[PDB]
Amino acid sequence: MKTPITEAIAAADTQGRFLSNTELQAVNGRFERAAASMEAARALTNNAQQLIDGAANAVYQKFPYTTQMQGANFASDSRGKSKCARDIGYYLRIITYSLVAGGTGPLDEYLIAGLDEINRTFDLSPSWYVEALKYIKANHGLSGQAANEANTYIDYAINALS
Amino acid sequence: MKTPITEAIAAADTQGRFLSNTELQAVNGRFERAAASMEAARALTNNAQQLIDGAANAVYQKFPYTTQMQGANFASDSRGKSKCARDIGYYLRIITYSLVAGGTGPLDEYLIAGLDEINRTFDLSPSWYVEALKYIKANHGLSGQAANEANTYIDYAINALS
Amino acid sequence: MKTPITEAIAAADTQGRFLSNTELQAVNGRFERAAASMEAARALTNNAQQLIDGAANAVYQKFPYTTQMQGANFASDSRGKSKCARDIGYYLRIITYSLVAGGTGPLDEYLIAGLDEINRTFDLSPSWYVEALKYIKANHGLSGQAANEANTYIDYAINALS
Amino acid sequence: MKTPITEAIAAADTQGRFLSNTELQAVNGRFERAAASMEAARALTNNAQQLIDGAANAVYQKFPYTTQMQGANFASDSRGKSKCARDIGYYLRIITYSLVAGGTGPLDEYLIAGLDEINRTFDLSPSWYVEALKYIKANHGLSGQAANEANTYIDYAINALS
Amino acid sequence: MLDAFAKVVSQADTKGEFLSSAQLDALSNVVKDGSKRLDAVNRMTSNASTIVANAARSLFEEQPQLIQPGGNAYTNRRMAACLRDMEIILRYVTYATLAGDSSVLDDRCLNGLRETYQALGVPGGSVAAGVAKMKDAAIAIVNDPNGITKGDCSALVSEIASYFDRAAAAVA
Amino acid sequence: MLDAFAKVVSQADTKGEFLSSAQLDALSNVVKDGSKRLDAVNRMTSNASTIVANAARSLFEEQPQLIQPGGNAYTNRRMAACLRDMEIILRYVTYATLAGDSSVLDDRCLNGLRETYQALGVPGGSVAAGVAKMKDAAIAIVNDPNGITKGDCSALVSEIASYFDRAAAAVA
Amino acid sequence: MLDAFAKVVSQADTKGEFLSSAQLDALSNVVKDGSKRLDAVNRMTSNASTIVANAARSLFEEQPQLIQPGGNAYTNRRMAACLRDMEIILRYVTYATLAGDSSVLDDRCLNGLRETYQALGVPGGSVAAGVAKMKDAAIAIVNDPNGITKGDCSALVSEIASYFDRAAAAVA
Amino acid sequence: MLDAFAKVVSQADTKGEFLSSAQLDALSNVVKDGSKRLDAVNRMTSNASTIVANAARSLFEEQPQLIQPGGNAYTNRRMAACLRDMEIILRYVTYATLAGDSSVLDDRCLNGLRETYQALGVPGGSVAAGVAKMKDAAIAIVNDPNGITKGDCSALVSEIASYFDRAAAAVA
Ligand SMILES: *[C@@H](C)[C@H]1/C(=C/c2[nH]c(/C=C3N=C(/C=C4\NC(=O)C(CC)=C4C)C(C)=C\3CCC(=O)O)c(CCC(=O)O)c2C)NC(=O)[C@@H]1C
Ligand SMILES: *[C@@H](C)[C@H]1/C(=C/c2[nH]c(/C=C3N=C(/C=C4\NC(=O)C(CC)=C4C)C(C)=C\3CCC(=O)O)c(CCC(=O)O)c2C)NC(=O)[C@@H]1C
Ligand SMILES: *[C@H](C)[C@H]1/C(=C/c2[nH]c(/C=C3N=C(/C=C4\NC(=O)C(CC)=C4C)C(C)=C\3CCC(=O)O)c(CCC(=O)O)c2C)NC(=O)[C@@H]1C
Ligand SMILES: *[C@H](C)[C@H]1/C(=C/c2[nH]c(/C=C3N=C(/C=C4\NC(=O)C(CC)=C4C)C(C)=C\3CCC(=O)O)c(CCC(=O)O)c2C)NC(=O)[C@@H]1C
Ligand SMILES: *[C@H](C)[C@H]1/C(=C/c2[nH]c(/C=C3N=C(/C=C4\NC(=O)C(CC)=C4C)C(C)=C\3CCC(=O)O)c(CCC(=O)O)c2C)NC(=O)[C@@H]1C
Ligand SMILES: *[C@H](C)[C@H]1/C(=C/c2[nH]c(/C=C3N=C(/C=C4\NC(=O)C(CC)=C4C)C(C)=C\3CCC(=O)O)c(CCC(=O)O)c2C)NC(=O)[C@@H]1C
Ligand SMILES: *[C@H](C)[C@H]1/C(=C/c2[nH]c(/C=C3N=C(/C=C4\NC(=O)C(CC)=C4C)C(C)=C\3CCC(=O)O)c(CCC(=O)O)c2C)NC(=O)[C@@H]1C
Ligand SMILES: *[C@H](C)[C@H]1/C(=C/c2[nH]c(/C=C3N=C(/C=C4\NC(=O)C(CC)=C4C)C(C)=C\3CCC(=O)O)c(CCC(=O)O)c2C)NC(=O)[C@@H]1C
Ligand SMILES: *[C@H](C)[C@H]1/C(=C/c2[nH]c(/C=C3N=C(/C=C4\NC(=O)C(CC)=C4C)C(C)=C\3CCC(=O)O)c(CCC(=O)O)c2C)NC(=O)[C@@H]1C
Ligand SMILES: *[C@H](C)[C@H]1/C(=C/c2[nH]c(/C=C3N=C(/C=C4\NC(=O)C(CC)=C4C)C(C)=C\3CCC(=O)O)c(CCC(=O)O)c2C)NC(=O)[C@@H]1C
Ligand SMILES: *[C@H](C)[C@H]1/C(=C/c2[nH]c(/C=C3N=C(/C=C4\NC(=O)C(CC)=C4C)C(C)=C\3CCC(=O)O)c(CCC(=O)O)c2C)NC(=O)[C@@H]1C
Ligand SMILES: *[C@H](C)[C@H]1/C(=C/c2[nH]c(/C=C3N=C(/C=C4\NC(=O)C(CC)=C4C)C(C)=C\3CCC(=O)O)c(CCC(=O)O)c2C)NC(=O)[C@@H]1C
Repeated sequence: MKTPITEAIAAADTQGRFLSNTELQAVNGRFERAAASMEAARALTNNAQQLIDGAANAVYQKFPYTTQMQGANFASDSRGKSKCARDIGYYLRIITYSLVAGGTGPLDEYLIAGLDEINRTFDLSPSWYVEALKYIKANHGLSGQAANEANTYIDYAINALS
Repeated sequence: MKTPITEAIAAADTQGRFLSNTELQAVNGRFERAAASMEAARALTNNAQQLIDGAANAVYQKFPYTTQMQGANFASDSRGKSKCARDIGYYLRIITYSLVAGGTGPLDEYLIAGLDEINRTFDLSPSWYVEALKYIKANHGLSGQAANEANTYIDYAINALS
Repeated sequence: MKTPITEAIAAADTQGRFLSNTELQAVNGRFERAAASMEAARALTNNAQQLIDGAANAVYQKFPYTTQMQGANFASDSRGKSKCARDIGYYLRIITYSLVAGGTGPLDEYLIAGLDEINRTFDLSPSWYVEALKYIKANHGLSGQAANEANTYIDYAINALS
Repeated sequence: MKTPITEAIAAADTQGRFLSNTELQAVNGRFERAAASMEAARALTNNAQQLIDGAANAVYQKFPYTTQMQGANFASDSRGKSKCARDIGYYLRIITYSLVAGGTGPLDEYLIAGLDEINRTFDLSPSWYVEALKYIKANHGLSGQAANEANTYIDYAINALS
Repeated sequence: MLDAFAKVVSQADTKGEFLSSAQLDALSNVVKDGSKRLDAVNRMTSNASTIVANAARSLFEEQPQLIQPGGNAYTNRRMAACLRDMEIILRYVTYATLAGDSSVLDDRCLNGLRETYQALGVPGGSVAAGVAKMKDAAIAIVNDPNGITKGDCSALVSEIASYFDRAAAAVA
Repeated sequence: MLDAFAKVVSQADTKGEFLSSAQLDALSNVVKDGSKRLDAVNRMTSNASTIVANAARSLFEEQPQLIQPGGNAYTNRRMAACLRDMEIILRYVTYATLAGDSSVLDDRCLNGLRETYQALGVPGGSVAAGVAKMKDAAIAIVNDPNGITKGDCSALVSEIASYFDRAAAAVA
Repeated sequence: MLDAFAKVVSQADTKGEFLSSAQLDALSNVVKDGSKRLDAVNRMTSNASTIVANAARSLFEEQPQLIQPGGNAYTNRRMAACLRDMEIILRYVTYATLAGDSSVLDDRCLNGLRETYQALGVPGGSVAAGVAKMKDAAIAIVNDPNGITKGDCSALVSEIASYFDRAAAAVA
Repeated sequence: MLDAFAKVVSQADTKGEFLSSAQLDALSNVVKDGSKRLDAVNRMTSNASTIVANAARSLFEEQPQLIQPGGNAYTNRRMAACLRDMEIILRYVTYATLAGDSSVLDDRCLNGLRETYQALGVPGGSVAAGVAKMKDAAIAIVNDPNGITKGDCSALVSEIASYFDRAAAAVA
């Protein structure tokens, strides 16, 4: 899959040559960032349940009709609320995938591809998930560069919905 | 000019997009190494005269005929010795260019291109300049990553001669 | 293989015609030169051992570090000196091949092809072999056109190293 | 003009290189034969009038009707006999051109091109000129390689008529 | 294109000289501010929509005829084109910011842009005003002290403002 | 191809679960050995000629008929191709060393190499011998404590040795 | 293709040795017969029509049904193709005579000639007959002592005869 | 292109005349000096690097600004280009020397070269000086009495010098 390391190796192999100092400079930039990336991925994975439930509740408070109107696509009953939390879990899960991989690869392949027609078919508003990702971004309890790494990929998923 | 920064910007521009997270990761890898690269460039520029004169004398001791035999391609007189020190100054100067830029660009453009034609025409043995570079590499006085940076670009100029 | 005679025959056959007076003029030029070429090839083959050993010794005297420094690529010990003489023998052997063939064919096919990466991989300086060929050229004991034929192909190998 | 020398120079120029050893071998083959070629050209030019008049008379004896029958394409009067001697002079002149140049170039350009159209239009039997050339070949008085050179270019003009 | 290092090296190669201690100090300053440079570029990028929006809003309040019938920014086609141009100029500004040299912005964006606007009927002065409001919005986003290690970014900020002013002058 | 992180991510996506603490720990360990991984790749790359030369030398000392008339490595044409093969295998081992995963080495170099080698009549056992000689020469260069910060690289060296053993076993 | 010298050089390169005195002597002998070799080629070339005519004449005297209605050489189309075949074989024999080696004759003319001749239904035995007639006519022309320096050409003539026998045996 | 023989033959064909005894004598002189001509061409060729080097050195001592910063021969790119031009002119001089006629040098090298230099900013006078120093170096190498049968080459040497002077005048 497309990661900064496999990208550098692919460029070197295409020209049938060893990795250059510039490619080794780029891989070092990834290995430096990877510490913050791993801390963010560890935090989001550990606090998955609290972040998921808080994100769903933030969407319900923001768009109250999602818990009031009937219809299978809404979250008025227990089945809908559980589907919502499952969805938000899917988003956060693939976000940690990307934090581990050091690139958007997993988000592009596992989440964004076909996401627009899934949401369109089942009448799921993208602004719901944008709000859930906004909550996770403001409640992951990270600081410094680990917060910046998390925010980079959370914003990447937000922009894919907009 | 080709530098790691201009390469990343050119990649983003050809796709008409802002710089991605992976491109910024690569630029960070260059900025991280740039402190050690700038250290090497400063040490080589301050000790330029001492390193140049030492490299020339290293060549004269390794290839004794270059100070003995008559001939315009040899350093058996004052004129030849000035030309030899000048050439070594050219090599080291362009090596500091590459350390400053963060890539082999200046070495490729300002030194290596046409170098084999110059050496062949004027009967300058490339082994002479390999030996001068080997002395500068063994006696620049640097340590740690500043030495590693200086070594990679001196080794690059050595390989261009082989 | 590419010899002046097979070159003339190939040009005639490509146009499906007998050899012209001009092609027969060129082949005569080869047959005239072939007497000096054969004398040179006979001399270098007979005095192979003395020429090889003298060439190796001329390289050792010219570049004294080749017999002083340790390292498998140098000739400090008996194994290195024997490898050096074997190499110089390879050069002279293929040079006599070219003198017999009346063209650079054997030198291009048996020696120069891949020579640059062989020397680069095993850290063998081309200027060593240039000096050995310079000795053989100055000590083959030929005169007139046989000396010129020998010098033509010795200089051809020298230029392939430069 | 196409000569062995201009052919070799054109070959070197199209590859943007100096002349090779094989090209110089070919040019030597032309210079070696040029002494005999120049001998033939001198003998044919000095004995031009005697060879021309003898060749014409050889044709009149071999094809007796050419001096008997009326007709403008025949040599039964003074005008026709002058035209016939002139034509044979043309053939021999251009043959000396080719001997001087060292190749069939002048014969190809100055004589053979259009020759069949000229002979057909004016009803000049090519067998007449084959016979005149056969006389000049049998009676030029040359020996050795000068005769061989003259013969090859006279035979070339004969073959162009057949 | 040139960055700050390649520009200095190209001037030194023409003079045939080693880098002076002045040039070595200047580039060491650029290298020590490299992390701030990344923060600046990443903040302008992550907030490109906000920077364009704040700029367009202030431009349309100042020149309301742009968004009224017959305005050069009226209709969906001209509005989308206008926003695309603002994002384009910002994109090239972030190039020059990461590079430390305006060469990429001058060559691949500003060169001949004035003539392009005068041919299309686009108000160059209005574009220059919009670019200036992009500058103020981008600087405010870059200089936001929240969620970032405190420090002086004033030299960088002056550099970024110079790239914006360069962009504005090429169309005014 | 996959690096160390993409392999774990791809297996967790197949299972549809978050990554466990054991997987996070293993990948965090790879990250903490990042500078050591770069040193190994940089040392194996800049000494690639020395590595191939040392392995070729020892192979030709043990099987001297390879550089004797009739040998599969005799003549300029076959010796240069032998050295080219050595460089290629070492190049792909450095790819795997950087990636932390042998996927690139197996897919693009080792797959079908024995079948081709058998077709060209190249002694696959001698190639596997020279590959094992590269391992010794490459690991000695990697493990050189000169001019480098002292530390334990045994896990990295064992990983690199496994890549060389994979290449050797693919042609043996 | 190979000439006399390339064949010896290629075999010595396979053995990896210098050329012996016996090989140097044999190739020096070829060089001393160089002017004689050129005479043979020049005489076989400039008399190529006479050679083909003499061989064809004697072949059609011995096998008169070839130029009789129904014959494989009757009609203008087949007679011209027969003469063209004669010229081609003689042309390649002169190639071999100049090269001092039959490699060009075997590779580019004789290889697969019997199979084609059998396909087109051309009597291969009659072709081999005419080829042997060319040999007699060509050798008589080569051996003509008129207008040439007297000397022994028996080795050269025997070599040329061997080339004609190779062609004859390739279709017989 | 024309050589000495083709030039004489082309003039005679236009006049429609046999060659005079003057022209036949002149060409017999060229043929008798053919071996010296080959020696001259082969000596200039084998020593092309030395001839260029000696010429460039003397030119750069005479005009030191060429190899100083801002000089037209400074930097690796302009130096390699300058040396390439010197070798080019020498190459075409050796063509005219073997041919005995300057037609190839005039047509395929000198024609329009002046205009090419004035467009590229190359000092035509400096090139003409360099070509003159090539002449002196080549003549010295051609007239070297060591390792060659003694004899008078003065006519040839005058011819070669005329080709060099021709080359110099086309750019001065
Ligand atoms: C000026 C814009 C503001 C400012 C910047 C600032 N940051 C630091 C600290 C850091 N900034 C980074 C940025 C990155 N490294 C990367 O690889 C990437 C892209 C993937 C980015 C965006 C980093 C790594 C650091 C160090 C860790 C930390 O958080 O401290 C400083 C002080 C340290 C320094 O100068 O290097 C400053 C000044 N601070 C302000 O107050 C300005 C508004
Ligand atoms: C003028 C440049 C110098 C000079 C020349 C010179 N040489 C001879 C002798 C010979 N030169 C050759 C040259 C060649 N024949 C070839 O086929 C080739 C290329 C493959 C070359 C280069 C030959 C064959 C000879 C004859 C053998 C011999 O060595 O004598 C002479 C005198 C004989 C003659 O003119 O033909 C001269 C004058 N000598 C000088 O002193 C000038 C400096
Ligand atoms: C939560 C923010 C809001 C919400 C959620 C909701 N979702 C459904 C059903 C589905 N959600 C998905 C999404 C995905 N499936 C995948 O494989 C991936 C890739 C990781 C994604 C993003 C899909 C496909 C469905 C339909 C099929 C299924 O049930 O799995 C419902 C029920 C809708 C229905 O018609 O069944 C709900 C309620 N709705 C709200 O009101 C919340 C605010
Ligand atoms: C010193 C190691 C040995 C040595 C040096 C030497 N050089 C010359 C002349 C030249 N050196 C160059 C090299 C360059 N010029 C460039 O622009 C560049 C790229 C930056 C390079 C690498 C060139 C072009 C020349 C010739 C032109 C000139 O003078 O500048 C000499 C004199 C040679 C002569 O024939 O004039 C010498 C002696 N020789 C030794 O023996 C030293 C060991
Ligand atoms: C002698 C001038 C210097 C010298 C010689 C030396 N060579 C080696 C090893 C090798 N030489 C070759 C060259 C060839 N092999 C071929 O098939 C051909 C084509 C004809 C050539 C030109 C090669 C391939 C090797 C390495 C493999 C082998 O041993 O056969 C050594 C030992 C180096 C080593 O690492 O084993 C030496 C010492 N070194 C000097 O110092 C002399 C001045
Ligand atoms: C002499 C062997 C027999 C002969 C000759 C004859 N020729 C003519 C007229 C012409 N001859 C030519 C030939 C050439 N003109 C060229 O430029 C060239 C190339 C160098 C050649 C070969 C031409 C063109 C003519 C016609 C134009 C002219 O007069 O020049 C005649 C008179 C024919 C007429 O109709 O006027 C004759 C008699 N005829 C014999 O019987 C001789 C045996
Ligand atoms: C917005 C603040 C102002 C404005 C802009 C506007 N532009 C167009 C059309 C074009 N804009 C460009 C600019 C670029 N394209 C590039 O590729 C680059 C460099 C990377 C630049 C700088 C171009 C080329 C055009 C041509 C047509 C197009 O749409 O691409 C319009 C529409 C014009 C029309 O009549 O349709 C507008 C409105 N208009 C305003 O009022 C603002 C002041
Ligand atoms: C040297 C260690 C041994 C040896 C090697 C040898 N190989 C050939 C020919 C080939 N080797 C390859 C291998 C690759 N090409 C690639 O692109 C890749 C990576 C995807 C690999 C692994 C191939 C394809 C060939 C055939 C095509 C070619 O030659 O380039 C030779 C020459 C064989 C010959 O000339 O007939 C040799 C000598 N032989 C030994 O004896 C050493 C043990
Ligand atoms: C194991 C192979 C040997 C070893 C390695 C080692 N290195 C460190 C520290 C560092 N290694 C590097 C190397 C690079 N960074 C890059 O960006 C690049 C390519 C452009 C390279 C080649 C760096 C920068 C460091 C940090 C600074 C330093 O010099 O220490 C350690 C210490 C622990 C750590 O991981 O940092 C070790 C162990 N040392 C040995 O003894 C092993 C033989
Ligand atoms: C004449 C001695 C005998 C004879 C010959 C004959 N051949 C054909 C047809 C062909 N001959 C060839 C031979 C070659 N073509 C080449 O290029 C080469 C060298 C590489 C050779 C040796 C070929 C290819 C053909 C078929 C294609 C063609 O005709 O060009 C014929 C005509 C057969 C027909 O018309 O059906 C004849 C007569 N036949 C005899 O009887 C003589 C004994
Ligand atoms: C054997 C076929 C007959 C024979 C040949 C013979 N020739 C010589 C001498 C020479 N032959 C040539 C021929 C050429 N040189 C060329 O460049 C060309 C093509 C352009 C040809 C055709 C030459 C120049 C000579 C030297 C001068 C001379 O005429 O003698 C000999 C004598 C020994 C020798 O090899 O020189 C012989 C024997 N003579 C016979 O009787 C055989 C029938
Ligand atoms: C060297 C003594 C002087 C000098 C030369 C110089 N030339 C260039 C560029 C060019 N030279 C040529 C000449 C030819 N190319 C051909 O193919 C032929 C005929 C076969 C000729 C005569 C050409 C076409 C060029 C154009 C560009 C190129 O490099 O090919 C330069 C570089 C110019 C630049 O600005 O890069 C130089 C330096 N300069 C001196 O100072 C010497 C006096």
